Amino acid sequence: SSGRENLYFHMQKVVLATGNVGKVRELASLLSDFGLDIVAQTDLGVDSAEETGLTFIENAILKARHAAKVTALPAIADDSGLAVDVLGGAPGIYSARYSGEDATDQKNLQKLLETMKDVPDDQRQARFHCVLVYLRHAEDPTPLVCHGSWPGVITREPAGTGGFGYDPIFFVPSEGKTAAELTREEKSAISHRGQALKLLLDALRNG
Repeated sequence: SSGRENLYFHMQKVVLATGNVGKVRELASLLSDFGLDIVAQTDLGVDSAEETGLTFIENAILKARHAAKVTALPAIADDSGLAVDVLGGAPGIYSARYSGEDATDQKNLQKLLETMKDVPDDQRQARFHCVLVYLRHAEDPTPLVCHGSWPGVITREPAGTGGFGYDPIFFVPSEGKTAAELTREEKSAISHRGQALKLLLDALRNG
């Protein structure tokens, strides 16, 4: 249903609001078919935006807007995190810096375990979220939004050393293991980010 401006009708250069080489390579490859030439905001000299939002969507939009503004290019951005039902969605937008200053993945996951230590086994539901947005320009009032999510259950102990962040405490019942126990291909096939990318393909292809 999205309107014109997201695909070339030659190629349109689009900035991705990150400096992550792998994510750029990941999207560049996926959108090159649609004539989109994906480039990292860092390649273009953009510095990171202050992430002021109180939702994943607000953060994604702010990041896209800043990249678009500094480059005069259409922009794609995302924001992601872990939301635990019993904690009202926390860590939420504080996922990466949950344990305050000097946060690391391990201290963050340990803090979540501590916070959840008395939550009964059947009330430990959580979802990873990835919200991807695509803005035509800094002032576009109607960006495309693609929200992927992935449900699971928080463990009481870490298992696995793959992935990053809370993956060692995010159990996936359908797989009978945690996100850190999955291989990259396995995680990539079912994760919140995988789902958000799939959505991004569908919206552009369809209406």
